[PDB]
Amino acid sequence: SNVLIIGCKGLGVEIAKNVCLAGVKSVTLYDPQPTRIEDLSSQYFLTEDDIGVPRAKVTVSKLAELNQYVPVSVVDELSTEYLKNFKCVVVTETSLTKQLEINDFTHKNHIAYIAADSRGLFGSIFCDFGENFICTDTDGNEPLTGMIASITDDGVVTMLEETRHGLENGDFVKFTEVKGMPGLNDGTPRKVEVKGPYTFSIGSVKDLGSAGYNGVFTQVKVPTKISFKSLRESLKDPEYVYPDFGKMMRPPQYHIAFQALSAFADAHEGSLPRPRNDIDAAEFFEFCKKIASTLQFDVELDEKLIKEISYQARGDLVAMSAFLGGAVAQEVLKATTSKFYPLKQYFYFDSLESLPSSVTISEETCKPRGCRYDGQIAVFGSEFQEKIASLSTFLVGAGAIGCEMLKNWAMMGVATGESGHISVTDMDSIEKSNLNRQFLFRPRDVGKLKSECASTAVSIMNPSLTGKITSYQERVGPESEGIFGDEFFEKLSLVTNALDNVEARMYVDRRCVFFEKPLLESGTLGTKGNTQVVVPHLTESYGSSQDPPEKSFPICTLKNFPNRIEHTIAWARDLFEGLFKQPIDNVNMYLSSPNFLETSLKTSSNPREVLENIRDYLVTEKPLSFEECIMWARLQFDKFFNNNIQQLLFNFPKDSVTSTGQPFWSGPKRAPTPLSFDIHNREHFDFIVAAASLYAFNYGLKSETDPAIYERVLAGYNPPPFAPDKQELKSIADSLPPPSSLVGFRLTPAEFEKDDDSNHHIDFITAASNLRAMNYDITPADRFKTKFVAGKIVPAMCTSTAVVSGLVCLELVKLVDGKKKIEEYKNGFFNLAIGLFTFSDPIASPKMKVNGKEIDKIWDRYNLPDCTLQELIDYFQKEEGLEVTMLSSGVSLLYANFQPPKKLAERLPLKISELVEQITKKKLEPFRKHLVLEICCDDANGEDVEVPFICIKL
Amino acid sequence: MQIFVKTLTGKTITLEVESSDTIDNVKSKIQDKEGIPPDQQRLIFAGKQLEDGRTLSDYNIQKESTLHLVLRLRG
Ligand SMILES: *NC[C@H](*)CS(=O)(=O)NC[C@H]1O[C@@H](n2cnc3c(N)ncnc32)[C@H](O)[C@@H]1O
Ligand SMILES: [Ca+2]
Repeated sequence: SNVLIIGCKGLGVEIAKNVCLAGVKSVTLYDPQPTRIEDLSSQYFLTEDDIGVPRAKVTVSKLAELNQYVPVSVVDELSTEYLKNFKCVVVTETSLTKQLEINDFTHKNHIAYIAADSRGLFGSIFCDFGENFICTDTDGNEPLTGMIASITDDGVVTMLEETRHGLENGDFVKFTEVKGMPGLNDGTPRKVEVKGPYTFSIGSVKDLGSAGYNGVFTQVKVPTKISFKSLRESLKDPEYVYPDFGKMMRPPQYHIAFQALSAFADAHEGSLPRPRNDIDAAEFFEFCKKIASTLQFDVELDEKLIKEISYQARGDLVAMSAFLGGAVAQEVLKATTSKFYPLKQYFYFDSLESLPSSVTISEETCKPRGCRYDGQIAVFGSEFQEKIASLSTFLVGAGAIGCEMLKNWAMMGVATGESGHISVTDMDSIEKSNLNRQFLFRPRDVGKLKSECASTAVSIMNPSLTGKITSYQERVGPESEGIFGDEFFEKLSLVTNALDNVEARMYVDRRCVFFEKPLLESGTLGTKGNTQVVVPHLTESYGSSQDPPEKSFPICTLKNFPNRIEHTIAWARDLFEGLFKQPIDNVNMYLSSPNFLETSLKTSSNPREVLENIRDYLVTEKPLSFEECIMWARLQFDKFFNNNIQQLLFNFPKDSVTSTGQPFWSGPKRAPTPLSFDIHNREHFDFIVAAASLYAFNYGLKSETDPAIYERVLAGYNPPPFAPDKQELKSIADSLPPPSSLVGFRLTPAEFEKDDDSNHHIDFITAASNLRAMNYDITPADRFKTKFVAGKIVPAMCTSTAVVSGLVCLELVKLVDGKKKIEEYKNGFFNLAIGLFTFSDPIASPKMKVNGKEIDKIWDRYNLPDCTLQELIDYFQKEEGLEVTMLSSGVSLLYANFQPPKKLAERLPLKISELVEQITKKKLEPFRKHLVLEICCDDANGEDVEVPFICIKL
Repeated sequence: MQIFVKTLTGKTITLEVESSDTIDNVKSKIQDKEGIPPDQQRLIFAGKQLEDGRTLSDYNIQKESTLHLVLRLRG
């Protein structure tokens, strides 16, 4: 799976980042072009001190540091026959002529080819995997499955009761445990013909039996031959992939304009049209006319839209780069892994609605100034740049999405101005993970706070941010309202979620609605993602709609404070990998490559772990009998469910605090408690059995399931007690045995497999998951439920993260412009597995008539003082002509017009603050400035008239 | 007439509706087909999210039109 990437500007470096984090055999770069200041508009691996040097030479150091299993090299020349050393070739910043030559060669030699270009708010992608490409998975979705009630002799499969099969015409399915028809359960897939949401035909199978009953059907994913046409023979009648059916007439305009751009470049010594220039735009439009008359393209050319590409020809936006880079990286993954249905074949996208209107966009404003923001100014204008610099953001979360968002804000120069400032927050800390690579977070960064480490990396990217990023370590919720209070919001410009749970999104949404601050929202799920915007007094909020029940569970990175069992399941899988896979592969390649240490001194980003793995797994802790494997398992129990938790509590006592003083221990799930091994406890025993069996499988020793052996060995083994790097590495390395002792000794590595039930894999998963659940007081699960929930875990992908970050920034540039028309915002949705994109105008906030006045049900409100309940009732009766029938705070009912007068005479003359204190039995903290009350009222006709909420000031 | 509905998961749904059917009726038909409450369906057509109360003609939806059924993700 060898990859070549030509061009190392913003788009190319984004593609390389995502391809490295995702993981492939090798990665090769080619971009000898000297570095230019403007390149720093969207390229985050170039420093202002790297001007004049080739780009690949200076970015290879930072790209190889991403993934250690993916070596990154550079090439200074480029031959035609050299391209055969690559499974995929990606091309950016290249004329159309060299593109045609390269694509002719690749397509002729069956080599995947992906061209991509980012020009201002416009973007083009083209794919060509040869005329005989094979795709093993057309949609990426997990195979369907169902319970069969019966199967007629003609093939009419029926579902159990009212269970839906969800099959489409063309799907193939196999059957299992089908009474009546024995020959149907072998596994031969059979084509499906749907005839309803509960039945479907499969063809005359009466040779297998007169009928079938009580079965289980399961979908089979069939390969498919996709035949791609070379860039040359497809340039006349290209096949588009529409990102927005609302812009259905634009893909041809762009298909012509992206060629006219290369033509204009060829005709002016490689130079591109000047930003927002008119005569250059005229030459460009005439080039478009020429290329249209030559290709016989029967389309009316839009003059304004086309010239908008000449105006934005020198635009290099980081948002577009991130978007298209995630997309193209996922396409490269499709090309290498032969999974997921790629783009076929042309993809032309625009975010033209992002263009500003609150400022002047002329040639004098967009002119290059000679700085890093040039590539951006060319689109938005120096004036607008300052609005970006004078930004106050609140980023909630510093995960992968948060890091992408911070990188984008940094390249954009957000908050760099005099009044600008960034506020990041995320309670989680950076923890190791042998199956999760990250963009900014390095292995050495382990133990730090995500927010602070991200702030540091970002400052490295654009030093102009130093001192502009306050990085909190707080959880965002009701308790943290002392820090993120009125003063904190009254200064903010906008809020941006980078969350992984719906409760945090809802809380942040309610807060933003209260303080009338715009919100950006993004979410992912494997290869799928969504982007939503909330604009005060314009759109409805994130909480104004509900989503279907989640069918799968997404994991981005292991959590430090698990709360649901899926977290412990993922943790147990990572432990499985760390225990029965990576050390064993280290030992295997140690006895197979002669220069394993000489090269590991450089490649590995943590040689200490490599050396310790070799030591413990080959000599120091080498099992010679199954009983020794049981002792090993006992020690591992002590290490991963006793000692680690003790050290954790020693580093974070139950009464510790954070950088601001809040309780370090969240609240939802308290601090864990360690475990004391006791074989009579069956979770402990099951863990022992599974771990011993796997450790014996690693060394070929026979495992046993008879408890007698375990009792024998553990009756006389107790691991040691527990209580809370320059020369050491070399001494340990020299303390190893000579690799010349090669006796063909293979350490069988554990390849995780869930469908098997005799490999003790799900056993280990369930045992470790439930033990860690017990640690943090979580409801454990059983074998079956653990298997099921594990089958439904999806790891987030860097590509979807980059895509959502790009779209969110494209909406941010709208938010800072002050756009007040809903038609100009765009909520986005995408599934990269099928190259599907969609955008829709947000839903306007519902307006309502009260007293004959239009008011926003979500944003407008009543602002009153801390009056007495009677005063409030009288106000709403005389100033609003409303008979208040209900008044509530939080989930507590304060007043209702039907309650008995005894209960009311003690609550009418009380102030609303005092009323809330008495009803809640809990005094108001001193830092609360406002109270929120819902109310239900009736007009003069006794008819309930819905009304806004009340903000009592105190 | 007959419209199509493609989903994030890559599934197509053929629906037999008339020109003046309310958005609510199409959502209920999608429910009968797949079983998702209308209050959780997100239908998009030509850059516009179909709201309840309107009609297919109000959004200029013709024969063989292609709507998008989408949802929000939280991961
Ligand atoms: N599904 C996409 C991956 C999710 S992620 O990019 O890793 N972001 C999760 C990140 O945000 C933290 N999180 C969860 N809830 C939080 C609150 N209330 N406040 C601050 N951070 C919060 C998580 O710990 C992750 O770091
Ligand atoms: Ca000229």
